Amino acid sequence: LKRQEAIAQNRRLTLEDLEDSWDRGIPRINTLFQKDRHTLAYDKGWRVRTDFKQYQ
Amino acid sequence: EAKPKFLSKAEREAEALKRRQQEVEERQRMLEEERKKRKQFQDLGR
Amino acid sequence: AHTVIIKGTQVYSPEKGRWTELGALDILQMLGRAGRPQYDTKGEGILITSHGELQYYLSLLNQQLPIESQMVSKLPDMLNAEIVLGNVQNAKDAVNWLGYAYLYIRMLRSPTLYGISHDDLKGDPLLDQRRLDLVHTAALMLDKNNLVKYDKKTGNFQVTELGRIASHYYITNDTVQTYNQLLKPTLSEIELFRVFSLSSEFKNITVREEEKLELQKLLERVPIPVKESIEEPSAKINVLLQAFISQLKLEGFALMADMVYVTQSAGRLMRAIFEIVLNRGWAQLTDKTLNLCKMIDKRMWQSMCPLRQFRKLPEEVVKKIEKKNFPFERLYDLNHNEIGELIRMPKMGKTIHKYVHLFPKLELSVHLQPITRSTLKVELTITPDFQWDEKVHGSSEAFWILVEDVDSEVILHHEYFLLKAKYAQDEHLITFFVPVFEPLPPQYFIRVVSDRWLSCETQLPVSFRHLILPEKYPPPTELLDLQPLPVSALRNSAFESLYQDKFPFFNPIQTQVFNTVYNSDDNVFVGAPTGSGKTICAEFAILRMLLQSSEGRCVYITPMEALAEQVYMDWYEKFQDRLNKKVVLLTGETSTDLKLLGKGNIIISTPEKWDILSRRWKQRKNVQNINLFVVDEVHLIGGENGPVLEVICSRMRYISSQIERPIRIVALSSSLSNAKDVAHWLGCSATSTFNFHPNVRPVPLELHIQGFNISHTQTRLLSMAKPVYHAITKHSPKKPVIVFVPSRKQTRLTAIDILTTCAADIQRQRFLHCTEKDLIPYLEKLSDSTLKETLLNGVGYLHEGLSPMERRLVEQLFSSGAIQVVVASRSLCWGMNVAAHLVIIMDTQYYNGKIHAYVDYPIYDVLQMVGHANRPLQDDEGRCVIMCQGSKKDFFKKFLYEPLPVESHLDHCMHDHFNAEIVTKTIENKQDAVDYLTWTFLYRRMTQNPNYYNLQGISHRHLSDHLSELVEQTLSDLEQSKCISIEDEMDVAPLNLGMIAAYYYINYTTIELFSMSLNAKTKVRGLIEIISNAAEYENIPIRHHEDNLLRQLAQKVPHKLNNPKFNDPHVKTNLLLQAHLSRMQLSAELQSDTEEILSKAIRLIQACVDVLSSNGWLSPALAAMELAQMVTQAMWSKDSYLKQLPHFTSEHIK
Amino acid sequence: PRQVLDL
Amino acid sequence: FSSKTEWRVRAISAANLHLRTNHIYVSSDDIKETGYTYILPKNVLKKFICISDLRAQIAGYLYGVSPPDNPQVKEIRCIVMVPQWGTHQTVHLPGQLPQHEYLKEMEPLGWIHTQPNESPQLSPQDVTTHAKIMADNPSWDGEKTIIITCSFTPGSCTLTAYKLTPSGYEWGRQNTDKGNNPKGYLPSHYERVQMLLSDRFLGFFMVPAQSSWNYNFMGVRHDPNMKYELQLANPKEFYHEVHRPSHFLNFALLQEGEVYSADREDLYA
Amino acid sequence: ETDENLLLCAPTGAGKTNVALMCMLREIGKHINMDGTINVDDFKIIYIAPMRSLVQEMVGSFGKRLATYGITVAELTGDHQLCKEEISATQIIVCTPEKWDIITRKGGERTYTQLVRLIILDEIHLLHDDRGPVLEALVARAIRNIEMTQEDVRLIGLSATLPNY
Repeated sequence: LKRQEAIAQNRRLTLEDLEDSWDRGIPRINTLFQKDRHTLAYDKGWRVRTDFKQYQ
Repeated sequence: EAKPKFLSKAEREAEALKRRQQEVEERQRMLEEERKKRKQFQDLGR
Repeated sequence: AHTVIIKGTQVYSPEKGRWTELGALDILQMLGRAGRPQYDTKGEGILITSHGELQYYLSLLNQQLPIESQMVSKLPDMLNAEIVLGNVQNAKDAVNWLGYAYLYIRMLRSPTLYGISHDDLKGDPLLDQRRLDLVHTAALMLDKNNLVKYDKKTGNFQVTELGRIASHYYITNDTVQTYNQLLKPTLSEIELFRVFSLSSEFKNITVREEEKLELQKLLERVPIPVKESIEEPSAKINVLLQAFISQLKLEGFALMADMVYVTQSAGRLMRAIFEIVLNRGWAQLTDKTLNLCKMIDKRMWQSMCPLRQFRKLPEEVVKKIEKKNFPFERLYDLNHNEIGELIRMPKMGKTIHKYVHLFPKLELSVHLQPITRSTLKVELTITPDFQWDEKVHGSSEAFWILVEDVDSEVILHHEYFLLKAKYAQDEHLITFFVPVFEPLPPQYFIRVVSDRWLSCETQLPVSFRHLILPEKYPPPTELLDLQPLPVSALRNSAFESLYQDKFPFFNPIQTQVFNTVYNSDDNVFVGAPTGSGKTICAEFAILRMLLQSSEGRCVYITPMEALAEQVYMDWYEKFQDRLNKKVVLLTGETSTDLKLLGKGNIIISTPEKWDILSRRWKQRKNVQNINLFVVDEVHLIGGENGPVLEVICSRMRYISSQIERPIRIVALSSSLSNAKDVAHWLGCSATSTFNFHPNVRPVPLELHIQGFNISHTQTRLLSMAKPVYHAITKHSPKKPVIVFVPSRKQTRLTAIDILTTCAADIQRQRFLHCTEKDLIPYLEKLSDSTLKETLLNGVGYLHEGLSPMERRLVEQLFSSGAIQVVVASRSLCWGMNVAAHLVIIMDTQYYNGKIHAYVDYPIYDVLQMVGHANRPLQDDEGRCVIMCQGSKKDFFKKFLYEPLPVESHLDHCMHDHFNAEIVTKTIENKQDAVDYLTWTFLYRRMTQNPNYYNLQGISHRHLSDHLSELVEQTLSDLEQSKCISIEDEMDVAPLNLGMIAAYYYINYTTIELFSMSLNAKTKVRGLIEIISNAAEYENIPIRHHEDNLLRQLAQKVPHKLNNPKFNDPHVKTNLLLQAHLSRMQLSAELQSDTEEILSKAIRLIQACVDVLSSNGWLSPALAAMELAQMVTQAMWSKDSYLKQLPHFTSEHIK
Repeated sequence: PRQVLDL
Repeated sequence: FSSKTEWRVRAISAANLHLRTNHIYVSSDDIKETGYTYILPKNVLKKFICISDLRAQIAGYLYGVSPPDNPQVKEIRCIVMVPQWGTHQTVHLPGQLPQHEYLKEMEPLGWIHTQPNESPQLSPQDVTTHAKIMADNPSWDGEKTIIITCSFTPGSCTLTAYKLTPSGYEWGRQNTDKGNNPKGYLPSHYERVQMLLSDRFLGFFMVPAQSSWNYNFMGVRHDPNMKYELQLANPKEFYHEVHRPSHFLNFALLQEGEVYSADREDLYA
Repeated sequence: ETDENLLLCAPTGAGKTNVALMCMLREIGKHINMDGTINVDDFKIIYIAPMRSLVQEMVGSFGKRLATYGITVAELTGDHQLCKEEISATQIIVCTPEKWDIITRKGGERTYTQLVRLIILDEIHLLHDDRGPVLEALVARAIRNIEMTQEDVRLIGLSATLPNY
């Protein structure tokens, strides 16, 4: 809801927005404020890779 | 019963009036019972 | 002017969102005023513009600017308009349409400027590949936006709901796509503005920084919140629309231009959004969209006073009414002085009251009757409670009737209601069917809101608290997979001699019911779809009646006179030619009816013909001594002329219960859902009731319904002409086609329209399977020149005006396969001795001039029309294309596949039956009237669908009270009319009026008027008016274009009419009787009604003589006797007694 | 044979 | 309130209240198992949630009957929206009980109101208002009348109805402190009853005839002793056009307007 | 004297309205009613103007010139119901190309399609403008209807002296 209404507002979601939803959401809301985040959206299949890290 | 007996207009009106009176008496009895229940509920906290 | 100076040549165009150069038309028009033609001998045109734009102006005004087609920008919009209108169906049609546009001409002459190289022109001189590529590219844009269903395999285009809305509202394909993705049923008022602001029409509208401050002042004042930011174009568009509605004063020139451009396209965009939401059924979104369309057009908010719609009222008075925040409906109950005192404006109180009464306000009445458990019949009566004004309302007032559930989120039934100015201050009957779900809602919402008037909506909650829905009908009898029954299954060799060459094996329906009908003697109810061979089951019962005794008397009852004639011909050649069994057809004459019944073994007659003979069954032994009573088309009791059939069937069951020998009743009719009531009323058992389903016919029926969302009947009828040709070519290109027309005049237009559509394509004369050499013998016997012109092209026509020889010849040509398309009238569905592969039902409604409304066709008529598309051996299946309005699309979809629910309507026409029973001594008291009514289908239907008969329950007290009230009301009407006498308030006796009414089969109302309107000094001049005023002429056909013709005949008849109304059927009957008496020329349509009037004219004349005989008036009786003789001879009393002889003109009289 | 062009 | 732009963002939030109608939770705890059971149909609950406000509390009087041969369960069949204005903690309902011919076949089963946020206890304002209705209206039985609290948990709705004990009724009738922590207020003043939702049957709504139900904006027109009639219709949204007349009727008229506008011909109209 | 389609490419202000009036006179002269004046219920004339202001001014010019014949001249405006009533109540229908295209797309002139025997497209140079697609669609639909329905419709195209005539 907030992202669609802010896209209507044509702005980016800020820290003061979502601040009541900071430490929430299993993909944590904090992950929309990471710097690499755009590159993270290119890291596919990381969970299988992590479950195969014990193997190397 | 099975065969519908013919009821006159005056007889039909008298039957309807009797049914309405029975319904009004039932409503009055229900109102009295509700008043008694409300009194019992109020007396259980006072 | 002598000198013209165009300063700047730059105009800020809101469409492009920037300051663009002046157009060629504007420059040419501005330059056309240079130099007056009177005093100016030489003009002077100054064009001040930019240096780079000087060439465009010089070429435009120097004949150097070419006219280049810009159809490429809006190619998809033009293609969508042609696809919606039906001009182009496939890719080839679009290419042909594109060849007539200016782009094709410009593309051929200048291919380089159109993006086509010289090699392409050399490889395609006709420019066909480019048109196909442009059509495919345009079709891809239409298909991507969900505007048209275009398949790349065949190239055919399918018109969608969005495409019709986009073409009707001129919305672009992108705007339609945006409205489909963003249009949701849960969208609120705030989201509605955002959806409109996201349309493709405002794609070039940008928010400038020079007006951002002004937009901020409007954003803080708009009543509708905007979730967008001020820097976004959507917020500016939403703010501009809100500012225009609020009447906010703008300051920026660019902002004012954007608001005007947004408001101008907002009216069409808002209507398109409302149409899309209305089509989807969103009640909440439809109300907001409809209110928004009226708010934009009215330039006022919905919360404002309704007086703002009338521009003649002062603004100060409107503001004072707004300041006194009172309900708008409160001013209706106040008087002129009270209204003035309430607003503190006594001077304007009279004007306010006049304006308050001039606002549209309709009073809605709901008459709900549950036809089925899931389908309910809602008869909404609209009464205009406002004074009509041409300066405020115009020619007509447009209103929308929306039927919604309890949640007010799903539109159960939406239809347009046009309130014409000539039909003001009168109740309008709107009949529709609304669905009912398993979770029965507490009530339904019937919102009648104005299409242009803001704050003009009437809400009628149709409560279902006391609605007793009918019980779920039992499943129809399954078609058991028995082996086909051979002819050897019958016993008599002579019986099999009439069916050996017809078919070796009987149909599955006949095989299942043959054992109960032929090998059984109990009452058999055969409910099967029209075309399953129900007549064969009756023949099996007739054979069963002929096997027990050779002197049996089978009675065949047909609801239609044509069906009896068709059955009489079928029965005469089968039962008389091969079995030596006396098969006769009952006539309208009771004197010859007794001889025919006593001398015939199979008595075919209509419900009215048998009612006259069955009314005196106690005296007539031939009626009582019947060994079989076949009632074909039992489902017709739920329509017109059904109460007589129900009375005849009830009388037949009552007679069979007291004659010491039961009369075997074989009830044949269509597949009915409530078959248990018919079987219970006819004495049929649970195993002898063969109630099948509509899908069990031997020939599978493919029923397709095409909805036409056109409110106007003429436009809908004309718009379906193209679809009729398209449906014929898609459903049966080389198969017989039957087209049902709503009137006799539409058949000729439809026959020419099909030929015109066929002549438009290269497939000319494609409907004539034979050659013109074999058509000369049949074309030379026809009288209609237009029929021969259409017949030579292979498309026939049928109507009531056509003579029997022409109708017989047309049927013979269609039956033999020489012709392919036959355009039959709506009244010819029953009387048609031919069946086609594809049946076209276009415009399933009729214009009833008695009430000035387009009454929908009855379900029984549609079932017969659907049954006409049944070829047993020649066709593997049967197609039926039902072209009807979108409002009635749902009604046909429910009553077509599911069994037809039949409800008796004897409660409205039981007066004639009660008088006949009282005269026959059957009903001697009020108790006997209730007992007699218990043997009819109304009593059986009162316990299953109590809500249809205004009942409140199925209990004995409710049923007994309702029957007693109906008996006491019908008896009171008979006593008030002097037809019967009631002694002690319980015992009824037949009076002189009742005996005459039941003797000649006349309505009780006609006798009451005859006895009260006939004096001792009556004459033939006033006798025609009394006869023309009888209740038997109320069923006369009043259609469109029938009032002007009657007016011309009202100034030539030998008798004048005082206060003649063209819409009254009684006046037309009097004019028709006078025309027949004078032997004057009349139209074919007028002559068809004259024969119907003359059929019952003899009985009315006899009743008048009988009424005068009892009254002891010799003079009035003699005039009635002369009128009866004059009516049969077509001569007047004021003329000589020689005109009766044939071939005698006025020359002989002179 | 149909080819989608740049409208 | 701010009354300038707070209502705008509140209406924007209220325009998405239909997203709370599929995530509905019922507090199935602290039910004494010895009282009545209430079946609130989902259609009227959905409509009530949609027309409500996230901050301002709305309230609708509950009317319903009991299913045949089951007097221990009470099917709520009607939610009567009356002209009301509500703060974030209480609802100022009018003194007149809903009177109509469609509510004569049913009995008053209580009233449903929305809460800005979930609270584990019944609000003291709610119990005081309920007991005032008890004292002012004898047709409401304390055993059968409840207070359904549709608390607005974020992205959802939690429903918890409370039944007034006789001590709670007495305390609320004698209470005059309208604060959030009045004296003599105990959790024993209320008991949580059993509620459940239903797709099997549908209720309806009663809106005022002359006016509408939301009186929060023009609350100066709202009086406790005012009179109102009812109407078998569907209630409007909290931020509907007719509910905030001051936002649509206070506009200055177009005086000497469109005199310097843009010349554009409506070619299609 | 001739019923062929005309394409008058003349300069603006050179008397282009009179040529359309002559074409309207030929159509008006086809229903004489020797005893009376004219039967206006058998034919319809459509005058397509580029601007709404010109249409509002052509209605007055057409009404005064055609006042002696009793021909009703009106401007196609308002909703679809009003447009349908105006078309059936008037003979000389003056409207913009978008208004005529909208009525044709909506179907409000289908019942008066056989009665429309003369269409005048004033300012034929608008085909080069952004609204040219409406004129091309109306011309193609009218031309396609004549080639399909076989009903002859008179097309009188008036425009300025420009290339590609």
